[PDB]
Amino acid sequence: ARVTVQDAVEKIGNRFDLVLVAARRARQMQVGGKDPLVPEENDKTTVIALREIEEGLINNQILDVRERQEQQEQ
Amino acid sequence: VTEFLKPRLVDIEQVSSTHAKVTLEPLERGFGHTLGNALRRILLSSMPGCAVTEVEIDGVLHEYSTKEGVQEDILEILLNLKGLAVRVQGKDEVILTLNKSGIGPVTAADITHDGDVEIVKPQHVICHLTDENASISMRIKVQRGRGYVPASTRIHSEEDERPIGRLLVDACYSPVERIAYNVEAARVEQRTDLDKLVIEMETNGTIDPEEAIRRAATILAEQLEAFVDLRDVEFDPILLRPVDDLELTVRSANCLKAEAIHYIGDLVQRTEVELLKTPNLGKKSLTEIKDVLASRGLSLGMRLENWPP
Amino acid sequence: SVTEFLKPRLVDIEQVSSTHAKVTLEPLERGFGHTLGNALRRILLSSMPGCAVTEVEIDGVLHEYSTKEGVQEDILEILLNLKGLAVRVQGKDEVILTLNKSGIGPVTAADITHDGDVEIVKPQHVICHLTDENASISMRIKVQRGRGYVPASTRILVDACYSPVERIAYNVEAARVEQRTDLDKLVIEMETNGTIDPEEAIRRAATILAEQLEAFVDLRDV
Amino acid sequence: PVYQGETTQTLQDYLMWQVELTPFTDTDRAIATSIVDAVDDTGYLTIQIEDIVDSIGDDEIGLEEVEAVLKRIQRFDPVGVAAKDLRDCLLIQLSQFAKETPWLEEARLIISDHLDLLAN
Amino acid sequence: QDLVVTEDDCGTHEGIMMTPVIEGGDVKEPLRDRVLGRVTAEDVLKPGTADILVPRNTLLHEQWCDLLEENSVDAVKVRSVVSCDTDFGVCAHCYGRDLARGHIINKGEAIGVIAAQSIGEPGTQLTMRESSIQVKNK
Amino acid sequence: KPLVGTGMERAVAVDSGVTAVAKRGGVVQYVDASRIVIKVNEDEMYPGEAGIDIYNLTKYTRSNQNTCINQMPCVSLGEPVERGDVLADGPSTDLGELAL
Amino acid sequence: EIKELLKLGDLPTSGQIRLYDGRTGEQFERPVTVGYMYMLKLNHLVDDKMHARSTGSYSLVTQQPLGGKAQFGGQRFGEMEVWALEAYGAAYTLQEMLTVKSDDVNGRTKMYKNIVDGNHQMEPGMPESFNVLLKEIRSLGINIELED
Amino acid sequence: MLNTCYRILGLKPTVIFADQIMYTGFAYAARSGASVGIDDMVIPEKKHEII
Amino acid sequence: RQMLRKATIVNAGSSDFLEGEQVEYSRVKIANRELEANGKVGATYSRDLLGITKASLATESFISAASFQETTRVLTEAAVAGKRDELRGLKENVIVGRLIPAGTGYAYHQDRMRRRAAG
Amino acid sequence: SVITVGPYLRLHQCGLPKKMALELFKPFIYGKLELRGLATTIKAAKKMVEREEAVVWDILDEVIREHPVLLNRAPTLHRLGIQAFEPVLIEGKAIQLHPLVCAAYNADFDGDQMAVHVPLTLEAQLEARALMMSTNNILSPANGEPIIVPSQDVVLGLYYMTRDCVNAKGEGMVLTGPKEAERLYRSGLASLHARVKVRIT
Repeated sequence: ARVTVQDAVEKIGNRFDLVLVAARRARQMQVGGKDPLVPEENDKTTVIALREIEEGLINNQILDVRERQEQQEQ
Repeated sequence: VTEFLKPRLVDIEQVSSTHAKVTLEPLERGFGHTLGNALRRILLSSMPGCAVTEVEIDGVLHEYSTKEGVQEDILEILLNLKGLAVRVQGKDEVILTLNKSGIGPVTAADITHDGDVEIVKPQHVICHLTDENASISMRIKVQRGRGYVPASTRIHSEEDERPIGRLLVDACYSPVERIAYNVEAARVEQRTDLDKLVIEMETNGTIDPEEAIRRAATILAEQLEAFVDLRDVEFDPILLRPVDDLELTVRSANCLKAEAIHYIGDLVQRTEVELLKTPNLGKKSLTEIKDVLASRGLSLGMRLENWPP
Repeated sequence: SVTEFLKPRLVDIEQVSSTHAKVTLEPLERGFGHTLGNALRRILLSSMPGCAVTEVEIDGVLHEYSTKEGVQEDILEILLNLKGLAVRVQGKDEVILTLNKSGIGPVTAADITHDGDVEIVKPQHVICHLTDENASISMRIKVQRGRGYVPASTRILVDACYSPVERIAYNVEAARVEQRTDLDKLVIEMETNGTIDPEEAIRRAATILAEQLEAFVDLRDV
Repeated sequence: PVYQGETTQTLQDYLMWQVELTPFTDTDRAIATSIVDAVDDTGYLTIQIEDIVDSIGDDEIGLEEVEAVLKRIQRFDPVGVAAKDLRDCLLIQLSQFAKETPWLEEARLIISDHLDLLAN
Repeated sequence: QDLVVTEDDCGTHEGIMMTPVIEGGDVKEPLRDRVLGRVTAEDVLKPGTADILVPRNTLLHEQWCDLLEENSVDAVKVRSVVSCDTDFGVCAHCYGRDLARGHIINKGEAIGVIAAQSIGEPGTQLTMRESSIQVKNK
Repeated sequence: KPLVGTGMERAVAVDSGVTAVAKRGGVVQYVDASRIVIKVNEDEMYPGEAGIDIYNLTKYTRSNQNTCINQMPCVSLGEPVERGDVLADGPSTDLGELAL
Repeated sequence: EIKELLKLGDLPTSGQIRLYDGRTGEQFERPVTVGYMYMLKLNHLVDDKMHARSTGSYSLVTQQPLGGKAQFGGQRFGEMEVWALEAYGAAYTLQEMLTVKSDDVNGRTKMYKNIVDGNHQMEPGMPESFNVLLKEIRSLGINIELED
Repeated sequence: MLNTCYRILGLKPTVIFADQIMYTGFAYAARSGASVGIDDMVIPEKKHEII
Repeated sequence: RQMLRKATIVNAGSSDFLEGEQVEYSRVKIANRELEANGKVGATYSRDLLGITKASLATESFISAASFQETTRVLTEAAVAGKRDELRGLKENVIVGRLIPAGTGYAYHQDRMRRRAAG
Repeated sequence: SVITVGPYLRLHQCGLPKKMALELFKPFIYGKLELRGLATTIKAAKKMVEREEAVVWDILDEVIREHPVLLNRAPTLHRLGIQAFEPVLIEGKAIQLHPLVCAAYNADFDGDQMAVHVPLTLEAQLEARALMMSTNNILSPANGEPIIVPSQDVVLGLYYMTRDCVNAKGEGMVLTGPKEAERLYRSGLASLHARVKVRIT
């Protein structure tokens, strides 16, 4: 559970594309196929995506590398 | 030094039928308020007592209708019966009948007297008669409760037991109706200076003051028993029918026994594309399985979260 | 069922430190709430067996305001700092203790002479903050077994705090069990000075409250 | 003005509404509409079953394939919708009933056969 | 409504001059909250010559205004939205940080929508409406 | 009843055309939840008439805003009523005065 | 006269009185005025205006729901609301509120399907109001058509 | 105070301070028991003379 | 800034048959002309203030020019000139219902404008 | 629904009536029942929702656990008229509202009609949580000043609890600082006791 978003805004900095990077991250968890790295506390994926982003583990660059690796390994 | 002192129930005063003042002389300083305010609210929040739940009158069908021979229509009679104080001994539910015929008003005393039913207010009028050929016959149900329970709550409580000719009213179940307290310097002088509180109350008449006080004390003790010791420090999927009676045509049973297929559960959470990856069973067999599950498995459309044994 | 009231089935008690407490109860019957909360708070705050310092016979001017004597510590802060010093006594009554140390610097609670009847929850409690290493100082303090909280104006040097608690508060929230969706839940947040576990303090308060009334109940369930 | 001509459903759109919610594949969905569109408003379907196979325009698809898709709908909003030839309708309605019914087997026995006499 | 942010820096040096407002008797609004929100220009010099306080591109983050008040500066060169070094829209180093976030405004924000609405929200106004010299200070 | 009071509440209530009045008020003989009869005295009556007046109360009748229009009686039995006095009390009324 | 009538009734002439607390059980230090005033009930209640919906019936023109308190009606989303959203970044929320759940016929059905399934995606498509507008403009001597 | 708090300490602590301030203000306003009476206002005695 | 647009010029600037053109277009034109080949043939612009209610009609996106004024009029205008809107204004993306470039979606439209040259 | 007040809520909550629910999050409850296995088909879930059993309320509580909602008032001049909140189920027919955010909607608690919108897609929820959430916009977009500032009752309480007198009950004595709360709920000190020395960190 998280109230503020400022914990994750400083990572991106722009805050104008934070919804976009959080959309592709949560879409995977919503459609099925990926597992959340951060342990869940009975919360919706829409909050889990932001909680993982606020940890530095998830961003716009890492997700592209992961997608490229998944595409090359298939 | 611990063990200051303990109060004693003494000096009970009964001024009138309603007004009564109970006093507790011995108590330690800084306890009168935390005792009076704690007893007062518990006494007023919940208290057993009897009240009118429903009334059924022969002539009148619904409260939104007038009756001949009586001065008032049936709207205020229910409101007067709502505040009708009465005690019940032994059992809980009674069906007491009220019958009368004359030219004068109907009080609460001219009623069918029962062994357990006792009327405390005989001068409580219920209606007034204006015709010589006027007669009123009704049946009232009285039970016990704790707090205020409206009629809308008991509407859904009765599934289908609602014939025509019996209306329901709101119950009070609070026979206290007035309680207050006050502290003042006591008379003990041999020991340290102390005080005493007196519980004053205007009651409905049904319950007794000392009994109500001891009951509130018992409830407070049973509630503090949950604070004395602190920690000393069903939902399931409906489709669970066995794998039988599924009309195994050729190799459905063989595939279910070989692949360790569950009874009916795991077969529903399967896609058509992944099912073809299994060894060759036959398109005809697949269509037969689909047609059979169209009545039991429901087109194999479901994606559940977990499947416990 | 008009005589069986809903009781809390679960009692979630969690602490942050050794003296902190954030006890959370379960939804009880509708209406108890603030009544039970305030009753527990009043019982654990108004009167509670304990002990503290009542006065000090310091080696100096008997007046409350005196010279610093080269200690750099205000005489008013000395009387205030001696108030927050929890004392543990097994069964002894009011007893006088003393201390004597050179000018090593800060005066801790361990500087008091060791007695079998007096125990200190923390020897690291500072009494004096500075000294010029020239002359010593004698406290000559005294503790007394009492209850409640009596100030220094009514008692006729230092007001004693017999209450072993430091802070107490309650909060009432909402909690649901069934379609009724109307029940009271109480959360008790407290802070203890020491020598008494907060859970144990709540237990003692509950026992005192239950024992406070035993005759007006007329010995129910006999 | 008054161009607020409120629209509705009624076992054509409502029947179609349920179609989407359920998990039917492209070939099955397509077939579903064909049979869900031949359902006369009065009660049952118009054309026969074989008709429907011929109006798919296929050769690999047999009656069995369409049977399921046409069997699955038998249990939708109004149990008994798109039944065809009376008997099947009534018969199905007795299937969703509780098997702990005293006259379960009797009724079923006189539903599959000996209907003419009953009619008399 | 057609004003959108699509550039980072305008790359201009026009700027404007910012001075406190004074009307006859005293100052109504000093130079403390009128230039704080926006970015100052390059021509920012201390009262003492041959001495600089802040560089060319300096955003007032509520810490340099106190130092400017200590030195008692009267005229401060500040850039505004009258800059023509832009194709369609305004850059980010021009609007300042007049937002509820506290940091510099980012690209894609609707300045045109926030404005013309923040000035229209207060709809509580009412309709239908030489020899003497006296001073307090000298 | 408006214990505070503001003035001609009785007048407003009797002139609002919502209650029933007693024309040629004599003696009351029969009272009921929907019917009230009044026997007019010999002075306030003209020959050729029996000398009784009947009032049929309005019980739970709809209004232009789905508000029930109920009426209530005021005399119990055999009470002398003068001319112009209020006999029945309608909605938002109490003993002839206005009570909103 | 009011102060005299108050003193007559054996009560403080001022009018204020010290009230206690019904929750904690303490007393208020400042006296509080008490008395019996007159209250009037009004017609506007909450059980007569409260209504909500997710899917109902829409009109034949532009396929929009009803506004008034029909069996199931919505509320007009005016320009003052979208002007608030354009200064936030609700472009996606605006995109899902303008076509998907208001005008688009296949869009609302596909959204309902995706929410029942648990996919939570959106397909913009094209609303019906723009098509109605194009059809109304083509009715005169004016040509207009969508290009690429 | 809240302005300086948002400026210095941050957003989340500011929100916490704000809700706590609201809580304690409601509590102390309930505990106080402020009321307005007819005695709470007094006409100046020199008013009639000024008139 | 939304009032001091549509400036006027006095020189030809390869636009001698135009008086009172948009400020942006003229500026960028000069920026491309004085640098590419030669800046001798330019236009000395004289900015002239303009009213608010008169500036709202100066929109290239005719679709976002109807609700703000007498629609039919603008319509006839667009029937006489025969121009294209290309959906450059937010309001136009609202009327069409497309994803507007404001706040977050602005990124999307940026990408769509960046990769439009290839396809 | 009519707007009321709530003193137990926080800056990012709103009282949503249970009766207003079960109709708005209807496709969500349908999907929840379909995934939990308690709903074999769609008609079954619809029938269970129409009967309003005990299980659908728990399913609704589970679904609305962390699903953001947004509120809107009819007169919305500035952008603060549309904010987002975390819905909390409360028994009743009126919508509760935070006292501090009231100034944002410019209400006077004579409750008018309100509007409650539900974001369906994931990106809409993300935007409502990161941009439209009340805990993100604290200052005003017109002058950069805080608008969530307390109101009359809070101001009055804070002004009454901070007031110095001349001769209070038990003044002059020295206090530790966290001990002042203890004597408040007792009779050893007044809240308006001036000339009192107490250390603070």
